[PDB]
Formats: sequence, C-alpha cells, structure tokens
Amino acid sequence: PSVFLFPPKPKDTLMISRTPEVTCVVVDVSHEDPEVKFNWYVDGVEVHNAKTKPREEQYNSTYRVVSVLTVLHQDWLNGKEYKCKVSNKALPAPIEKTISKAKGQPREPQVYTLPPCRDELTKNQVSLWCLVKGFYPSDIAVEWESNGQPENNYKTTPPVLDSDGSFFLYSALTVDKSRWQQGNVFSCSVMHEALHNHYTQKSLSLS
Amino acid sequence: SVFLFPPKPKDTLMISRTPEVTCVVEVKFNWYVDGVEVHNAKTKPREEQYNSTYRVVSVLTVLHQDWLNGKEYKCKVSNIEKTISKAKGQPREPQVCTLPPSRDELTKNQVSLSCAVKGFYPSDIAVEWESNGQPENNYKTTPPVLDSDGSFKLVSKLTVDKSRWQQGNVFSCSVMHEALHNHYTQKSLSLS
Ligand SMILES: *[C@@H]1O[C@H](CO[C@@H]2O[C@@H](C)[C@@H](O)[C@@H](O)[C@@H]2O)[C@@H](O[C@@H]2O[C@H](CO)[C@@H](O[C@@H]3O[C@H](CO[C@H]4O[C@H](CO)[C@@H](O)[C@H](O)[C@@H]4O[C@@H]4O[C@H](CO)[C@@H](O[C@@H]5O[C@H](CO)[C@H](O)[C@H](O)[C@H]5O)[C@H](O)[C@H]4NC(C)=O)[C@@H](O)[C@H](O[C@H]4O[C@H](CO)[C@@H](O)[C@H](O)[C@@H]4O[C@@H]4O[C@H](CO)[C@@H](O)[C@H](O)[C@H]4NC(C)=O)[C@@H]3O)[C@H](O)[C@H]2NC(C)=O)[C@H](O)[C@H]1NC(C)=O
Ligand SMILES: *[C@@H]1O[C@H](CO)[C@@H](O[C@@H]2O[C@H](CO)[C@@H](O[C@@H]3O[C@H](CO[C@H]4O[C@H](CO)[C@@H](O)[C@H](O)[C@@H]4O[C@@H]4O[C@H](CO)[C@@H](O[C@@H]5O[C@H](CO)[C@H](O)[C@H](O)[C@H]5O)[C@H](O)[C@H]4NC(C)=O)[C@@H](O)[C@H](O[C@H]4O[C@H](CO)[C@@H](O)[C@H](O)[C@@H]4O)[C@@H]3O)[C@H](O)[C@H]2NC(C)=O)[C@H](O)[C@H]1NC(C)=O
Repeated sequence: PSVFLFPPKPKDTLMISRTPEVTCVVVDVSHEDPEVKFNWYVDGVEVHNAKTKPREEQYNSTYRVVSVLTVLHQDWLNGKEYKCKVSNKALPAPIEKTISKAKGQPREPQVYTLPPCRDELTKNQVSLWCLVKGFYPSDIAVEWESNGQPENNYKTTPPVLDSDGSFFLYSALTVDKSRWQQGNVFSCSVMHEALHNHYTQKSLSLS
Repeated sequence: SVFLFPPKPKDTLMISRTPEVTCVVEVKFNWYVDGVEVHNAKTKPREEQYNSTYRVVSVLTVLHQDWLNGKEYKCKVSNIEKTISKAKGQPREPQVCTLPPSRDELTKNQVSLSCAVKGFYPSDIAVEWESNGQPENNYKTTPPVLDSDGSFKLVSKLTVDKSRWQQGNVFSCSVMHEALHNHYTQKSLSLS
C-alpha cells in the first residue's frame, strides 16, 4: 500500500475564482484489507472538510482510493503544510505524507519577449520566444494569445534552476510566417505569485 | 534495485573521450552487447551508504560507433536484468539559432544571450558557450523538450555583463550532436 500526495495546480492557487485542492492518492490497497482512512492536517492541526471518493478497483485487483482537500488560496501561498495520514490494517504504522509550497522568498518573474532570428525565416514556420527568468518558487503558468484569443501551438520548457537560486524557462510559440509579417501582435501571459495581480503580459511584433 | 544509465552525449561524439554505461545497484555483473557477451567490464568497489546498505556499480566502456549504431547493452545483476540503447530513429540535424537580448532586458546590468536549438533527434546533445575561444561559466541549458513533429528542442542561456555585450565581444554557442557534420556546429553573436 503506497500513498502519493499531489499539489494544487499553479493557476488554481493564483486566482480566487478557481478551486485549489491537495489530492491524496492511495494505491495497491489489497482485497483482504480494503478499508482506508484519511486524516488531514494543515500545519499539524487536523481538518475535517476533505472529501474521500469511493474506492475504484483497478485492472490489477488492487484498489485506488482518493481524498481531496480544498485549500484556501492564501493558506497555500503562505506556505502551510498539508499532511495526509493514511491508515490501513495491512500497514504496521499509518503512512504520513506532507506537501507544501517550496520554502524561500518569492521573486518576481522577468518576462522578455524575443523575435525569431535572422536565419529561421527561410522556413514556413516561425518561433517567437518568451523568456521568463529570476522567479521563485518554480510554480508558474505561461500562455500565449493574439487578437484576444488563445494560441495552441506553443511549447514551454520546464523551470530550470539558475545559478542565483531563482528559476527560468522559455515558451516558444510557432506560427505561420505570413501571420508574423502581416504584423499581428502576439502576447505572452505569465501567472506567478510574485507578480501584481499574479499576472503580467508582454507583447511582440515586427517593426 | 538496478538502474542502468547511458553514456554522456559528448563522450560518444568525440573519438578522444571514453563513453561508459553505468549499472548502479556479494554481487556479480555480466554484460552483453546484442546478446553477445563481453568481458571488458570493471566493477569498481564499493560504497556503503547512509542507510546501512550496498551501492555496487559496474562500468562498461563502449565503442562509439557501437552505441551510435544503436546496439543494446545488457546489465545482468546476479543476487535481474536491465537494458538500454540509443534512441532508435533517424538522427535529425539540430537547427541552431542565436537570439540577442530583449529591449526591456537592457535596463538591468546583466544580459541573457539565448541559443535556441530545435529540431534534433535523438535528444542526446551537448551545448556550450565561449568567447575569444575560452569557456563560459555562467550559462544554463534547458532539458530537451519533445515537439509536435517528434524532434526535440531546448534553449541555452548565457548571462554576462552588459559591459561585455555593449563592448562588442563575440559569443558563440557550440552544439555537439551526431547528426551534425563532424558532430559539431557553432553559431556566433554580437551587437551592431
Ligand atoms: C495497479 O494499478 C494502479 C493504477 O494503475 C492503473 O491500473 C493499472 C492496472 C494500469 O492499467 C495502469 O496503467 C493504470 O493507470 C497502479 O497505481 C500506480 O502506482 C504507481 C506507483 O507504482 C504510481 O506512480 C506514481 O505516479 C506519480 C504521478 O502520478 C500522476 O501521473 C500519472 C501519469 O503519469 C497518472 O496516471 C496518475 O494518476 C497521476 O496523475 C496525477 O494525479 C493527480 C491526482 O488526481 C492530479 O492532481 C490533481 O489534479 C486535479 C485535476 O485533475 C487538480 O488540479 C488538483 O489540484 C490536483 O491535486 C494530477 O494532475 C495528475 N497528473 C497528471 C500528469 O496526470 C509520480 O509522481 C510518482 O513518482 C514519485 O514516486 C516514485 C516512487 O513510486 C519515484 O520513483 C518518483 O521519482 C517520484 O518520487 C517523487 O519525486 C518527486 C520529484 O519528481 C518529489 O517531489 C517527491 O518528493 C517524490 N516522492 C516520493 C514519494 O518518492 C509515482 O511514479 C501511479 O500514480 C499509480 N497509478 C494511478 C492511476 O494512480 C499500481 O501500481 C498497480 N499495481 C501493480 C502491482 O502494478
Ligand atoms: C538507501 O538510500 C539510497 C541512497 O539515497 C537509496 O538509493 C536510491 O534508490 C532509488 C530507488 O528507490 C533511486 O531512485 C531512482 O533513480 C534513478 C536515477 O537517479 C539519478 O538521479 C540522482 C540525482 O537525482 C542520482 O543520485 C543518481 O545517481 C542517478 O543519477 C545518475 O547516476 C549515474 C551514476 O552516478 C550517472 O551516470 C553516469 O555518470 C558517469 C559520471 O557522472 C559517466 O558520465 C557515465 O558515462 C554515466 O553513465 C548519471 O549522470 C546521473 N544523473 C544525474 C542527473 O545525477 C531513476 O532513473 C529511477 O526512476 C525510476 O522510475 C521511473 C518513473 O518514476 C522509471 O521510468 C524508471 O525506469 C525507473 O524505474 C529512480 O527515481 C536513487 O537514485 C538511489 N539513490 C542513489 C544515490 O543512487 C535507497 O533508498 C536505499 N538503498 C537501498 C539499497 O534500498
């Protein structure tokens, strides 16, 4: 019997409209000891509002049991610790698992847009670049758009630890050449806790 | 628990360096190559750990063309078997694109020279920076990320003083990869 504790998504913690949840997942729950019990704590204080989905037996004849705790957005952003305690008569001692936001002072992202270079314009497609650096923690969200509408053909690298302890990434949005020299303006939305309104936006166009 | 690790990319692309597959775990290893067994391995002893258990590693040297032709390397651990190989598929040439800093980036005193390397396959690749033929220290590369078409891309970011960029030093992004001619290519960049 194994337990896995998953954090909220970054977008969910950064917008009061959305619902951030911590998710405790238990797998390899045998048939001879099926019942599972979750105890939740935030900063060592037990909470009772979690919601434990009914068990679902997998195609390997073991059960998957999930427990979802909704967190207050500013609790997570203030680094409370969420502890999932899982109890099962199969186990000798119950399994504890703790998750939190990374410790460390938040640092504002620097969002630099970058046009293609001289030598990619031979091809039909064109990559426009969005450099985001110097942020902490690595929880962040990056989206692209133009004309007030989302772009789908973008890929974003994982956050990468920099020399100075912050993080950086790049987002590359690839569009048609004819879209870019028409002179459509493309924009790089970035969501991170250390930005004002948790949001910023940098636009890009030929000139 | 056995874990079998590939060679480092630049080890396989330079004839002068020695590429090694590493098998991390009394223990005995045998090794094969295409099922064909091989006795050139060197188990290196030994490492007791921080939780009162073993950490026995064997290391097998590999011929560069062998691994680059994609041959499989078996690590038998006697007390389990694991295998690895080069990524199968057609090596696609990296496209190497140097990008200078942004307009708003020059408010601050350091500057980010970017180097987009996209379109390469397999993901095994090495990226370095230099100026006046001397190594850079302050750069970081992102892991290769899979794209729509099945190639990979990454970016490598070197930071230096606005002093040196505004002064006009030429910086170059070196890329090593099997699909490139002589396993190497180099794109330079400077202001003007
Ligand atoms: C029997 O079957 C079960 C079930 O499998 C199913 O049935 C079988 C029959 C097959 O058909 C199979 O294909 C089916 O899927 C088996 O159960 C599996 O057990 C393995 C372990 O053996 C589990 O593996 C872990 O996976 C983690 C990632 O899990 C996610 O990703 C996969 C896809 O890759 C999904 O399938 C999972 O469901 C998980 O998906 C995530 O789930 C979250 C919970 O809902 C989502 O978050 C919520 O999302 C909602 C909205 O959706 C909201 O946003 C909420 O706010 C949010 O909470 C999340 O979005 C979703 N993500 C994705 C991408 O989909 C790994 O993380 C984990 O790795 C850790 O532990 C390993 C040790 O086991 C270790 O090697 C790793 O290195 C890593 O260790 C961690 O490392 C990190 C750093 O990277 C550190 O930070 C940590 O500290 C460190 N922790 C630890 C403890 O070490 C595991 O590899 C697998 O999840 C599980 N499957 C399922 C479906 O649950 C069972 O094994 C079978 N039995 C046998 C005997 O085979
Ligand atoms: C007691 O405590 C010990 C020590 O803490 C524990 O041992 C641990 O066991 C874990 C398994 O339970 C294991 O986790 C797996 O890790 C592997 C790979 O891990 C890499 O990352 C670590 C850093 O994050 C390193 O510490 C590891 O050593 C390993 O790093 C790689 O190591 C190679 C050898 O050092 C090296 O390759 C060679 O390098 C040389 C010189 O550097 C040459 O160039 C040569 O050419 C190379 O070949 C790599 O460069 C190096 N890389 C880096 C970045 O450091 C991981 O693959 C595995 O993932 C599993 O799960 C995924 C899905 O989750 C699945 O797809 C995989 O198939 C796989 O099954 C696990 O996460 C720990 O690594 C290990 N710790 C150490 C230090 O070895 C145990 O808990 C206890 N002991 C016992 C016996 O129980």
